[PDB]
Amino acid sequence: TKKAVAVLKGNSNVEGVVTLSQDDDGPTTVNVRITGLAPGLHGFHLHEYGDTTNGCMSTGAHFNPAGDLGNIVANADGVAEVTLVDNQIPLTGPNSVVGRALVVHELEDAGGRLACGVVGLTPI
Amino acid sequence: TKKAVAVLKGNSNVEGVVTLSQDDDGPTTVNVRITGLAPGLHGFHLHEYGDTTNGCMSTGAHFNPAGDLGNIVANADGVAEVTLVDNQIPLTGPNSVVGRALVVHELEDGRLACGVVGLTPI
Ligand SMILES: [Cu+2]
Ligand SMILES: [Cu+2]
Repeated sequence: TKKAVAVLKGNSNVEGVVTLSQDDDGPTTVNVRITGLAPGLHGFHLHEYGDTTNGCMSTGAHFNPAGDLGNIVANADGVAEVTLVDNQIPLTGPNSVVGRALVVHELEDAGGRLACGVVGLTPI
Repeated sequence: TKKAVAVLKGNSNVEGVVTLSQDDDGPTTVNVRITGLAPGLHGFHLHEYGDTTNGCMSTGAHFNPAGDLGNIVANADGVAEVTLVDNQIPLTGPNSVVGRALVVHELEDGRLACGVVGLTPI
C-alpha cells in the first residue's frame, strides 16, 4: 500500500538503492542493494534528516522517536544485497521516515559515513 | 515551526539548494539558490516523487492533489537567487511535499536538476 526509495551516494565509491514497502501500519520490507563496499559487515542506519547539503554529515543522528537497522554484509565483490523486515520503519504517521536519510557506515555495530540518501516517495 | 530542504543535482551543470519553511498550516517560504543556469526564465516545479533512480525522470509528474511554482530568473552569471512565498506547499498533512521532488527546467512556462525534499532541523 505504501512505497519509498533512497538513492545512496556519498564521498566515496559506495553507492546503492534502497526501497522500503509497508502495508498499512504493518511491518516494513527493506530491499538493500549497495555496491563498492569493503567486504564484511557494515552499519546500516536511519538518520533524522534528509539534509545532504554538507554530504552525509548534515543528516544528523540516529532517528530515535532505535534507528539502527543492523549490519549488512558485503561479499567478496563489495556487494551487499539483502532483504530486511523491520517494524520500526513507518512510512506513515508521526514517525514516518519519509524525508529522513538512510546511511551506510564503514564499520559494523559507529564508523564514518560512506553514503546516504533522502527517503523519497516512489509510486506503488 | 517546520523546515525542509532539497539539494538539486542532475544530468548537467545545474545545481543548487532550496530551503522551505512553514509556520503551522500557513504559507511556505521557499529560498532558491541555483547555479549554472542559462540566463533567463526557468520552470521551477514540484514533482510527485522523491525517486532519483532514473535521474530527474523518475520524479514523475507535477504534484497536483498546481505544483507549478513559477519561473525563476537566472542572471548573466547563470545564478538564480530568489525568495518565493507560496500557499500550496505544505510541509505537513496529507499533502506534505516532504519526500517529493523539486525540479528546475531548461525552459520557462527538459529536467536540468532535481532533489528530494528532506527534513532539515528547525
Ligand atoms: Cu548511522
Ligand atoms: Cu516540472
